[PDB]
Amino acid sequence: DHRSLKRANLANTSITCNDGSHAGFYLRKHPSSKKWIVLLEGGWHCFDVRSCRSRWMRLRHLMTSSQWPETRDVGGILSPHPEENPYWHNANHVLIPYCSSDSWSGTRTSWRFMGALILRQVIAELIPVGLGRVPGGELMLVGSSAGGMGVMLNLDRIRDFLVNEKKLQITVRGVSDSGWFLDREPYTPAAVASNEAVRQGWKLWQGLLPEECTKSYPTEPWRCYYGYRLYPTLKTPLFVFQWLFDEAQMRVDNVGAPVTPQQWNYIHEMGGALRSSLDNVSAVFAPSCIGHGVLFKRDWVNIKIDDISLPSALRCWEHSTRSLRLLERCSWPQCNHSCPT
Repeated sequence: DHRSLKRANLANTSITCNDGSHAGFYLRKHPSSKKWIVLLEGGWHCFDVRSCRSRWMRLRHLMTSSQWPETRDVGGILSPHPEENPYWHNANHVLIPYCSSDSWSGTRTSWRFMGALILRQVIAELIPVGLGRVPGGELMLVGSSAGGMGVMLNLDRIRDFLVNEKKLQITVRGVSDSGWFLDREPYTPAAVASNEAVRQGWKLWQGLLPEECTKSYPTEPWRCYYGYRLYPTLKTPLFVFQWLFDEAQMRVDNVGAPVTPQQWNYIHEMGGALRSSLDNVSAVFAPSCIGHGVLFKRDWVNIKIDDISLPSALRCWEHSTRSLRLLERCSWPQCNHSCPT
């Protein structure tokens, strides 16, 4: 199955990207495997008129399906080559592009925000094509950045859809890559407070949050857009990959391109808060490197912690969750021999 992933459409035509164009996915069916990797594409999001207008001027393709090619190649965990994907090269592979600008949480029908609806529809569409058709199947829902949040917000819903409504005999797991953000004091004041944007997003998107998390923040459910608040109520196994000096957290923290020691020291502390915010997490791989995203990259085999590579840690976690904390032990940017480029 070395061939590319192939575009497919959704039956329910009322499920749409931001601009009204139809959504869908890419598929590479494997002739015999019962394992599925479903990868949610990432980006950022837009939460009001100005930001959405601007995203439509600066990033049209993430709000519409018109520019989409008929096929996609994706490396890392959706690669069909064993050198690049030593444990999942022979599974069924699905890519869901991100055209809803809502961290895969929207249910609203100048724009539409159907993220959570898109995801539930794609999963519905995979059943007739073999997903959990045979007992002993497995679904790994994985995503990067906003895709990471997409996974955490829907993972419990999807397991409960498939194991309970649909009564399939399937093990369901999630992986969030680089989607674990913090609400903290920025380096310099920015136009809007982190928490106010999340609140507007929730309302604009009509965001569908998980109930067990919503119960623990009943005054303000939008808190569940943060990894570290979502996680303690999450029941389905979730593997968290996080660059301890993540670039997207730096943009959020409004640090600018670091050329001063005050900026670099703010970054050093930003890694320490990230690290601590992962205190609770049972399965985690967090190297002290500058970066954003990893699961889709050919380099994903190369990053190690204590000589344990990411695919190898992920494989071990799969083994032991058929029914694992690796944080870098030095604390400064680029102290890992194997940091990328």
